[PDB]
Amino acid sequence: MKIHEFGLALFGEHYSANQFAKILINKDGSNVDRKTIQNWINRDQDLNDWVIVQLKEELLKREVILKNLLTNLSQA
Amino acid sequence: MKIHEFGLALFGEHYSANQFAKILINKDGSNVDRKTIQNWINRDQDLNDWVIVQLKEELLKREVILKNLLTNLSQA
Repeated sequence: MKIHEFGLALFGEHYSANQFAKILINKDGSNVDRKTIQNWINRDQDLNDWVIVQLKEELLKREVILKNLLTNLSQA
Repeated sequence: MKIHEFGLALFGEHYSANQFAKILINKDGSNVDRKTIQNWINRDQDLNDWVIVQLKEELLKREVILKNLLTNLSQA
């Protein structure tokens, strides 16, 4: 898996490595570095399981928030 | 209506005005300028109807992208 499809869903077409840096956590609790994520983009790397799990939690959290908004704004 | 919930749904906790400048267009088809959106965020302005619709577009397209990626990641 690549980060690209995650970036479209969490941040849109123009997602940055910096945008992932504010939500990505290392196993020991440190922030994941913007330059590490840039390397993922630059080398089009497959992601490790820890990051996929971390990103998959964000997607399920965002789906809840997005669904509440869509409900509150239905039928303009 | 305020942009804050839209920023949460579209870009998360650390959303910026520039992320909006890249998806918002003026009626004539020109881009919306970062400093107008900075004013909306900074002073918590009420949103205009033309803006609300464009953001509603964004929410609805994202659900489709986001719900689909989740079906490709179901049951780890």
